[PDB]
Amino acid sequence: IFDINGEYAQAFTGIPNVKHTILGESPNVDSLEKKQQKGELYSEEYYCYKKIPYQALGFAGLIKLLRPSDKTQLPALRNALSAINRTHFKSRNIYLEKDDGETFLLYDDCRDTNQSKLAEWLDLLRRRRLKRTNVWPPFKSLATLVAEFGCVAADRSNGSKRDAFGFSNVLPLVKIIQQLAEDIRFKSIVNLNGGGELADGGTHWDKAMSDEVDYFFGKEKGQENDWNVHIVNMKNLAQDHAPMLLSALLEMFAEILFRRGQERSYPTVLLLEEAHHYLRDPYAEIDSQIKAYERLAKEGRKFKC
Amino acid sequence: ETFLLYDDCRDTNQSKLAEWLDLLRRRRLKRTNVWPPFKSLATLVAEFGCVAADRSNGSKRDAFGFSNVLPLVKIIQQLAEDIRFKSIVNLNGGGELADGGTHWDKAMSDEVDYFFGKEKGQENDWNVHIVNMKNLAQDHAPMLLSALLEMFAEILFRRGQERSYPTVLLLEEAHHYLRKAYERLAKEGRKFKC
Amino acid sequence: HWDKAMSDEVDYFFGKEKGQENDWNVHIVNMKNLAQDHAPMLLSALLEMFAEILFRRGQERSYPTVLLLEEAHHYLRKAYERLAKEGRKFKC
Amino acid sequence: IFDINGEYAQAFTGIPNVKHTILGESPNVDSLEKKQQKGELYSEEYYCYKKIPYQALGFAGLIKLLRPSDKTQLPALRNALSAINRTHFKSRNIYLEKDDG
Repeated sequence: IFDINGEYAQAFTGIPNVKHTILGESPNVDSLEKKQQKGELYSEEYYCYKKIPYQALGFAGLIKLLRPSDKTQLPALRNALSAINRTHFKSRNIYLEKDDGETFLLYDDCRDTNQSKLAEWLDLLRRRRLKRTNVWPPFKSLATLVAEFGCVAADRSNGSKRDAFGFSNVLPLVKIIQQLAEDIRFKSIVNLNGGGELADGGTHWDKAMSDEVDYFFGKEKGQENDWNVHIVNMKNLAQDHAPMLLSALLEMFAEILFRRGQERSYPTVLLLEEAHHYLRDPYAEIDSQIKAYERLAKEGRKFKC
Repeated sequence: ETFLLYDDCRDTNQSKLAEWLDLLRRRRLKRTNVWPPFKSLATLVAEFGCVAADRSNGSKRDAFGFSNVLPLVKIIQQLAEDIRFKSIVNLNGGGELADGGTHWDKAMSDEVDYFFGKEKGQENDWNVHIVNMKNLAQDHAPMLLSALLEMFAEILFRRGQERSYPTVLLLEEAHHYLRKAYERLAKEGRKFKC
Repeated sequence: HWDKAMSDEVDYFFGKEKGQENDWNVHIVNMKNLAQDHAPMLLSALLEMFAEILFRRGQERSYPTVLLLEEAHHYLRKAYERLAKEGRKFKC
Repeated sequence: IFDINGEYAQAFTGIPNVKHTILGESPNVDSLEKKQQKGELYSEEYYCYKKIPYQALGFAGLIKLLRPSDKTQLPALRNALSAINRTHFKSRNIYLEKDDG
């Protein structure tokens, strides 16, 4: 249930194998959660707490959320995507690390340290020949990687430099991000902490949305499904920001449903109160911009959804 | 000598581009025998949109050229990181391609002849060929239908009036894709005995 | 000082906070001596300012507001979609 | 109520907590300011005064009053707004003071 008013807890009283997670403004933080075991009838106040990590949104979801629409932000975004998983951040700044141990420091106090080696630094960074990591960088990290990548140019003399005109041009993005940080909506819903494992194999991007979302729609046949209910409650929610979250959820659902398969499918219930508000984007009236809903419906018709 | 292309804003070897592009424009150089990747379409468009002589008597990859195609390359690169993206077609190429200039001629004629029956003298091992097209979403089927109709109409016109064998087409749900030059076969079915 | 300024300003316009008690119940505004091409913009600005102030009133401390503005079509040409589509949701 | 015509004052005859506000330049500055409470009868003798400071225009309403395109003109305005902590004006001049050097 994609609960919007917060009333379905009463309806399913006494049915075993249920769980309901409530999201919103807790009156008091200091609380302890109690869990329920097999066989017992499900009652209220028995659940497991789960927040919204910004990691579990999808890389394309974050890219669309940022909506890069400037002169030199998309190549910077590609450089970040090719190099954001090979960085180390400790509470003050993001710094690189090669396989040999060499590190590069990114500064925010307006110092031009090592402005001539940036050519080799970015060459090796794009070539992806550095040391890996096991921590997901925070959302604040991308605010500086794009800015630093987008102001690199070479004149007749070798090397690169950072001019003040580039800083002024990228100033709107950093300033608007800082202003949005001084608000009450983004941080109250999305948790921009940053952190997570980086299990190797070359399929991390796919596996992250493949196996982690099994918490939503179950695993392959042969397991033991103790839970059969998953509800996210947003009884207080802004109608302006709901379409973005729901579109991201649908985009995530589209790819997992394709990988769901035939023999590994279960009956599914989708609740969409006032779906007409967020089914279509305001500027997506052309039939070439709908690859989520129709594909989702086709996959569901094929494989029991 | 070679020449490297850069998808990002690398500053390495971005000075002597105008001379290379000017020499390339006269199409007097040598050809190749390798199929390029699918994603390489946008870089040539960006180069065409950015290459010029700088105002201060120079040359540089100005931001005015990359921003022209930036919205397009946004969805081009976003589509390249999709799970369903490689469930239909492989985008590597680099196979065997014998010389003769039939890159489009053979891959049109032979394939199109196979789709809609071979000519006289060739044994046909199948009569009712069923294709499980459930893997391709309805977001691109009209394009394929129109392209196939336009392709096979041209060969039918030049295949001769005597060689028009009995042919019937089965295309379910006409209401999704039936709304000139891209549906010549479907409209002029009787003209080509299809 | 922004909190101090907003606390000073929101008072006496549409009431006081939950803790305080409002003495007045009817608030008449007199704007007879002002041109018709300069007052509507200020009225719309005040409307938007009070709309954005309402956000931190939440639901526990937000007392539902009553609005009576005469001949609003001058400046009503987000501004009206949001305030009227989520108004019942946030006690408007 | 925001009475452009200021005519509802006659329509609130018999309400204990009716308060009147006047906007516009005061014809006589020497007039004092009155504070009220609950229970007092409303009449023309009693009135209250209030004005909005220029800083109360906000960050969104004022920029949307002229509602210009937010592509190239906004950065200058945001720089002017941000450069309010480094700004001085005494009679007609602009001078910048940071420290002794």
